[PDB]
Amino acid sequence: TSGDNWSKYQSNKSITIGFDSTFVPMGFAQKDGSYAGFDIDLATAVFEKYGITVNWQPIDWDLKEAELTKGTIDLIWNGYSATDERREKVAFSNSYMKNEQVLVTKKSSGITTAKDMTGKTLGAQAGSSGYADFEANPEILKNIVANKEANQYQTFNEALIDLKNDRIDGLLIDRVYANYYLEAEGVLNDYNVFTVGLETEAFAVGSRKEDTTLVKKINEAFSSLYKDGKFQEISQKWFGEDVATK
Ligand SMILES: N[C@@H](Cc1c[nH]c[nH+]1)C(=O)O
Repeated sequence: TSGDNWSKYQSNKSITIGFDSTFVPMGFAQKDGSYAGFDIDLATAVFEKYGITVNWQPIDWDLKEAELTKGTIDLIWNGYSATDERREKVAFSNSYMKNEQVLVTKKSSGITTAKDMTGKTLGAQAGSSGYADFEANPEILKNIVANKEANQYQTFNEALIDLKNDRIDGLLIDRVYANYYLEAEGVLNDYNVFTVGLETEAFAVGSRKEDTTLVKKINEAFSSLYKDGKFQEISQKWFGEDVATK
């Protein structure tokens, strides 16, 4: 099939992967500007099995579908939540990690439950699966937060600066990000982090629907990495635990 480009990636020994370069701990710009993270390590190890080098392309998370469809990237791999809505537009690998959407509030707010966001200001990442679930499940938060809206941000880092500065009262965000970020910045004990009854997510790798062979190759590589020690090594490095879905 024309859009099944595996043979091209294999012969060029290259594939382009798009990511939000602030999304810790999955794929992010480090203190020296180089990219690191769980997905950086995992994708590198996957494509190593085929002698393929990854070309990492930071993207605007708002534009990820457009960049994939237009061919400027070949995969979305960056804590990319595999949702039903997204399955209408892209194909997914098998999922490799669970995730949950949480609220983050300052401890000084005293807010540890969604109902105490009544009349309070919520923020979200504009292009996130979390924001999509905020709109799709309005009984959870949208109906009760100020203006029945979320302040929208391109990146969670900006949203978190706004939370720190009382510009928003709560932030809807991936738990993996919140846990890593707050620990890295030394401020775990300044914030509450809690689920609010959204259903769990899983992360997977997104491709163009027609790239069916590529998806199989990612899945086959996962099978090797689970038993060769590498998945566990990467998991321990970034999470201090085994996040394998088994
Ligand atoms: N998991 C969320 C948030 C995110 C991942 N990378 C950047 N933002 C999503 O898939 O939209």
